[PDB]
Amino acid sequence: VIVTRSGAILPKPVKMSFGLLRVFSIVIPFLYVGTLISKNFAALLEEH
Amino acid sequence: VIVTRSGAILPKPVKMSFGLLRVFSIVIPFLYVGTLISKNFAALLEEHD
Amino acid sequence: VIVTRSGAILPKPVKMSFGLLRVFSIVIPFLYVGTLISKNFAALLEEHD
Amino acid sequence: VIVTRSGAILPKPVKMSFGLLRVFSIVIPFLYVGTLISKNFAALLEEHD
Amino acid sequence: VTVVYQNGLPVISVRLPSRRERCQFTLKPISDSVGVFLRQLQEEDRGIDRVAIYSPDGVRVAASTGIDLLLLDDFKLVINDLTYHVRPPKNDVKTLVQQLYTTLCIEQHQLNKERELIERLEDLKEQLAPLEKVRIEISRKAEKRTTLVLWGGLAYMATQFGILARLTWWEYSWDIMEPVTYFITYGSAMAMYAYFVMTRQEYVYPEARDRQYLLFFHKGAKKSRFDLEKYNQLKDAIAQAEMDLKRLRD
Amino acid sequence: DVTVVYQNGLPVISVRLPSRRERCQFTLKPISDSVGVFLRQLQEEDRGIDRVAIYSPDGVRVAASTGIDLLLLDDFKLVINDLTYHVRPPKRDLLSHENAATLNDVKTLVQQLYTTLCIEQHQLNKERELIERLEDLKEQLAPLEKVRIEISRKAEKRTTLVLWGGLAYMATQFGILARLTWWEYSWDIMEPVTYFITYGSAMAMYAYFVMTRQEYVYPEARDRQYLLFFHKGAKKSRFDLEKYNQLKDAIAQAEMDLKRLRDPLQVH
Amino acid sequence: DVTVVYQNGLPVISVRLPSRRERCQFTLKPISDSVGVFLRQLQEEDRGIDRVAIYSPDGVRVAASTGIDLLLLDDFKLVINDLTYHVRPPKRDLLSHENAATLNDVKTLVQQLYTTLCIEQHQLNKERELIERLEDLKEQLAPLEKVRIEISRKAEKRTTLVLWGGLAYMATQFGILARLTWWEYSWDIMEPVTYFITYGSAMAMYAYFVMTRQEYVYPEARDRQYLLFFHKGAKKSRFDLEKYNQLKDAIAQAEMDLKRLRDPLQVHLP
Amino acid sequence: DVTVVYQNGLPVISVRLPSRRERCQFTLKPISDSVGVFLRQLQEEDRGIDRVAIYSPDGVRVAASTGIDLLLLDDFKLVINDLTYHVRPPKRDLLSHENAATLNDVKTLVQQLYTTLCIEQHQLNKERELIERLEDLKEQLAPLEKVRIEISRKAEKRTTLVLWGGLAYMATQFGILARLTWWEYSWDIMEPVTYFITYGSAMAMYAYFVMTRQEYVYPEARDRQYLLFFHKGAKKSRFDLEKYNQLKDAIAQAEMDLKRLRDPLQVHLPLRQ
Amino acid sequence: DVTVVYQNGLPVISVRLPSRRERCQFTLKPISDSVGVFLRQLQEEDRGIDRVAIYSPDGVRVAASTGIDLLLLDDFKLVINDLTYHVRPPK
Amino acid sequence: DVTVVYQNGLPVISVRLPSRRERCQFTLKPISDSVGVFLRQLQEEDRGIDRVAIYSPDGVRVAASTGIDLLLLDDFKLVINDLTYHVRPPK
Amino acid sequence: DVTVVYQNGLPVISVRLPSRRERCQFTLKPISDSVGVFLRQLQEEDRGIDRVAIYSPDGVRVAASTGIDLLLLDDFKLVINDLTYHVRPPK
Amino acid sequence: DVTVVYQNGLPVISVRLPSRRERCQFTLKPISDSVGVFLRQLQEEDRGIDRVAIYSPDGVRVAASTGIDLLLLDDFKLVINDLTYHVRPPK
Ligand SMILES: [Ca+2]
Repeated sequence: VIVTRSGAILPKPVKMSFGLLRVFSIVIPFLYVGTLISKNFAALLEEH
Repeated sequence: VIVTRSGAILPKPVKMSFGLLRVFSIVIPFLYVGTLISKNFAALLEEHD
Repeated sequence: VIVTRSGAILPKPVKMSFGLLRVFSIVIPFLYVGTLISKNFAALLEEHD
Repeated sequence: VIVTRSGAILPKPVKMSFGLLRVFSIVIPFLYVGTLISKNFAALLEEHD
Repeated sequence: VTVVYQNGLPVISVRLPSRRERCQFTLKPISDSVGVFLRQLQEEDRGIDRVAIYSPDGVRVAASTGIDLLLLDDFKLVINDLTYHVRPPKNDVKTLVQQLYTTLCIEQHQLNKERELIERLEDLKEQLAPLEKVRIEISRKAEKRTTLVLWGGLAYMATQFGILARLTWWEYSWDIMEPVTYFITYGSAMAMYAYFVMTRQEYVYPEARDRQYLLFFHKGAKKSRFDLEKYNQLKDAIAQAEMDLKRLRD
Repeated sequence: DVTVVYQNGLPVISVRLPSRRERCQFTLKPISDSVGVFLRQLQEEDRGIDRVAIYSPDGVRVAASTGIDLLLLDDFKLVINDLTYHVRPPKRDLLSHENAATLNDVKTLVQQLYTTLCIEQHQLNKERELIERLEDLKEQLAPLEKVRIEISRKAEKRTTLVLWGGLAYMATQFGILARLTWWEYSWDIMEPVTYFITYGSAMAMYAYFVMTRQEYVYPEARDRQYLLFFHKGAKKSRFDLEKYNQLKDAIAQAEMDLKRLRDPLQVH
Repeated sequence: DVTVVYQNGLPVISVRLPSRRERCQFTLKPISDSVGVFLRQLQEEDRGIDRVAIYSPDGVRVAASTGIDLLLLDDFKLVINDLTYHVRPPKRDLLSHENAATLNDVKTLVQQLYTTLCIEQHQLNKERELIERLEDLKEQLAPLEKVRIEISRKAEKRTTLVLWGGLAYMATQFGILARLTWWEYSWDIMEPVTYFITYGSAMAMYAYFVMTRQEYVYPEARDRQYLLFFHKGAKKSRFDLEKYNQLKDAIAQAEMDLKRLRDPLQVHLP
Repeated sequence: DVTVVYQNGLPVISVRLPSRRERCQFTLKPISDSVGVFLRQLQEEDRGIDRVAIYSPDGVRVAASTGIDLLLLDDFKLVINDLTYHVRPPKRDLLSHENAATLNDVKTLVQQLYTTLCIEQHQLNKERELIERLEDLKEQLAPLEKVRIEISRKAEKRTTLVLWGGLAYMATQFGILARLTWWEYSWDIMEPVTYFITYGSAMAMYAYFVMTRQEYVYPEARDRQYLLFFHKGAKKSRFDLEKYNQLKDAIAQAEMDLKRLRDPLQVHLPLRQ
Repeated sequence: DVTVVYQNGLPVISVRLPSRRERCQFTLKPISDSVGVFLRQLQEEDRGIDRVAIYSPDGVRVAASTGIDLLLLDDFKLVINDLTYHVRPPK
Repeated sequence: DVTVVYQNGLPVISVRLPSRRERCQFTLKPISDSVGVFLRQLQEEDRGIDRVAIYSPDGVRVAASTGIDLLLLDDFKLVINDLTYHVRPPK
Repeated sequence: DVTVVYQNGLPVISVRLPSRRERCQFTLKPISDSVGVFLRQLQEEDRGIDRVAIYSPDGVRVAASTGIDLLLLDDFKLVINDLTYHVRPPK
Repeated sequence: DVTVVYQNGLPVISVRLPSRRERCQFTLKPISDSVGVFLRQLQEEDRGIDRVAIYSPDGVRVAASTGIDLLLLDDFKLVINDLTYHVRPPK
């Protein structure tokens, strides 16, 4: 799994370009827009 | 996964004909059966104990 | 995979030695011993303080 | 998994030298680190607030 | 007597007259003969007044023939007076000159096949390219539409956290939203079972995206009129030619 | 006299043994036997030979390491006890010491022998016999396919009835607690019932490991249940279930032998 | 009279014997047994037999290494003590004279051409060439072996540090969450924190799938870490890994070809 | 006067012998032959030779297992009983740079023509020898299986008992929380213990991966424990096991060879390797 | 036909042996030789015969150390492989 | 041809063996030697002879225990391999 | 050449063995030693020889059981591998 | 320096052993023993020597089968690996 059948070494694994910031700069605005609609819905639930 | 060992493309994976409505129409009536079977068991259990 | 490469049919899988009626009678006595030792401990730490 | 393709028996797999000592000698001091790292946390957050 | 070689060895078992003992013997088909069979027979017991094995034609078979040469036919086993019948479980020059004729017509035939296979491997790669130019763009559209499903499922994962996070710390406490947070988990279990029963495939992450990729590819293959039945025929016929040209080398 | 003539692909050497004064013939393999094996095989046949040896025609003894094939190229002198026999019957008529002139007689002989023995008809006869077997095997299975399909079409329906019944079980078990614990009842009673149902599922998924000797996954259980409905359902219809997977494993080998015969790389 | 009957695809020879006026049958395979094994068996079966011979239709003696199927072409005389039995097995050969001389003329000429210019020595020379090439490539692997094994023990040590640092993280959370539900807070305060940690973990195991195109299985997220540390170390250690990879791939092909050539079923070498 | 002559691409040495006072000629194979059995052959040709030796005229003694082509270039010294000779081979030319573009293909063609004619009466011989060897290995196997079945009757039984014991643990842990939350103490005080039991299970599943490189899948655990119990019991019964698995591999190799030999003997199609 | 002829004061038995279908004559020295020597000179001379014994009073096997002087005074039925030869001695 | 001539009190037998075509002589000690030893000094002097026998009354075989001097009084036939020599020793 | 010396009655024979060309001499007890003992000592001291025989009247062959006390009366040829030494004895 | 003593009616050979420096003695019955039997004994007693030979009549070599009792009539150069013992036996 690290070596091939012939004992050779597997190639270098692929990584996506500049990726940790690409997965980190999506969660935060989608964590604020999961927080804003909480109050937007709850303050109408506490009226109707 | 998507490409065969020669280089071709796999055929379409078969979906069920009238797929989602069977799930959506077995979940709802047995949810109502579990709705009825709870209260009409509690009506037996609350008054005899 | 239930059909092999030659189109044939895999052999029969077997249930073991009336397993349904002995799993059912091995899950109960250890549960009885468990509730016994739990009551023993919940009284013994009250006697030990 | 027991037998090979031939019918021969697979050799005895390796067991780690001093393994079960090395797991507890890392669990226990870091349980104490996780104890001391948050006994001094609530007192600090009560002192500041 | 009886012959069974389900053990790999034909188990014969005979009793002498007036014995109580039904002795069983192990005899090989390849390195055992009649001779040491009778010697292993007659070192055991005492009823060796006579011993013989006749043919079913009555004539004695010689005591140095093979066991697989013996039990392929019947035989009358004869000890001192008693008879045991046994029921055991029951162009080569033309092929040589064919091999010797096809030995001469390989060095010309492989050369007659190699240039033809290079010709077809060039014509199919000429065929492939105006399909490949369309297929790369359709695959790019399917790639983008699959990537917008992956990062969009991440959005639902990150939005459910916020809607469960504002209530249970500002407005609705945990003791009257804990039943909601249990049943979202149980509804997440029922959906993972319904995806199994509705598609006949286990819900794992690297297979579900390569399920949605093939849906987002075969919706776009017809809507841009990509004749896929041509493409998976050319891609088969190139690699099948290449596996043959690999075999012509060694 | 001592002679040697080629019979059946091999040289046959005749010799005159001293005791009983009777001739013998020796059929000796040229590529494997040395000239020591032949001189042992002489003394086996007549034990009254004390000295037996082979001389090169110019003196020197051809020693017992060389091959018969190396020794039948040129003549030699056999010496038995006291007598001599200079034997030159090998008669190597090839006078070329050239490659192509000797190789292009072989294609003449083989191409003559290809036409005299009607072998291309034999090749087409074998290629006919293979499909003649395969169409017998395709017809033994053909009436009995229509009960295997009959059993499969029922076991499929029973497996589908198991699967949607399980989804209905979860759809009912959701609804019981959903009806109780929000408004019909308390929440703080239905929390340990929830925890113990979630632990009893983990207990039953281990009991399924014990009673089956495999792991509980979704597509590795319905296939077991389909096969267990197939064999029970085929007990009742009694269609020689071993004959089906005995016939498939012969058609799947004649079908491969036809592909390996018709291989366009080698002329068969 | 001595009889020979073909049974089962084999011969069966029934002989009258001198020491007991009876008959016995001998069964023997024409492809392995010779004349000197048949007469040895006939010498073994009875004792009073003291001279055995097989002659030709002429007076000449067939020797004791002739194959049986090179003897069952014509009729032949069998000599036992002082009698002379005459045996005629059935002529079944089905191959005409020019059709048995042409293939003979092929065989003798092929054998002379095989002997004339020592083809078996050139044959052994190829195996010599392969067994030298294989060793000269295995010797070139030997400088790269130490250079590989140092960066390999470095990467194994670093991934062992990573694996145990996972478990230290797994424990230092269990300490924090056990102090603060029981000593200087209660469970009514630290109840949702455990839920959001066990949900953030389930979301980080999805972010791991979004970054690298695989799931978070425990060995599958170990092999990747080890091999990526291997390449980021072996770049800075500065050995050309392509010369390792190509040569190590060539070893297992230049040995598999040698095993194909030394196949004891498929005669190439003596 | 001892001469080395190249006949038919082979060295032929003419040596004078003391007993019969006659020259004998040896046809030495260059590549597949050594000096140490060249001297054995020279001793087989004449019993009268007491000692025979050979060396380079500046070294001490050339040793055995030396190929003939190393020896066959220097003018080297030969020593028979009380006599000494010093012989010189001839230099060998090479025409193969241009003239043998045909000849290197002629050799490979005539070798194919030989292995076409040879293999029919070889396949049957190797098949009969192989089916004799297979039955030899079966007969040698048949007593040794008894100790293995004796061990595997017990090392299986302990694994079955530890599976049922794990199920008993999983039942008792269900019981001792049920009695302690529905009869004696609250749920809302035995809830964090209920949480940490699941968390400690999730941590022990990780420590199992750190100890041995396994995922802890349920059939991947008992089939690791079975081998530990088996090699534990193999010390107990003092069973010899390397002969056992070597003998099983020797049977499987013969089965693979018979499966390959089924094709040319019955179908008369080519063989694979 | 097993015959005993006195010549040079000694018996010369003539026995028919079944390997070569021809006769064979002996020379017995009755004072020195016993029955066992005469029985050894049959399995030595012809190795085809394998069972041989002597029945003088028509009933029993005669002992293997009887002298020929203590044998020739009556008949002795001689058994070869399955053949029985009744003999008569000269007197 | 096989001849017997007395030399110094011992008979000398001149036989022509068939392996080499030479003549060979044998000096016998007629009292202590039997025919079973004279038939063994032929097969080791020449290993090429495999069946050698002696026929004294010109019809029947003589077994290999008869003394040499009983054979030398009357003429006989010596058979070697396939040749039958008709000998006649003198008085 | 071969020399035979009567040393106090005991004959001593000096023969040149052809393996290593130095002479060897043999001493014989003329009653207990026969031709088969002397030729075995020739083949047993030197092992390079593989045919040896003794031809007394220059025509025929002496056997392997003649005593040397009968051979030393007259002159006899002695052959070794390809050599024929004619030795003349003292009388 | 070799001094041989006759003892109990048989010679006793005293050999200077040149590898391990001692002087050993034997006991020889030269019928079932011989010269080569004695030459085996010097390699067996002193296993440090390898070359041994006996040149008796001042010219030539003795066989490995002559008895010492037959060798008593002449002197013998008993030679070991690189030495010489030019001794005369007792009479
Ligand atoms: Ca809770």
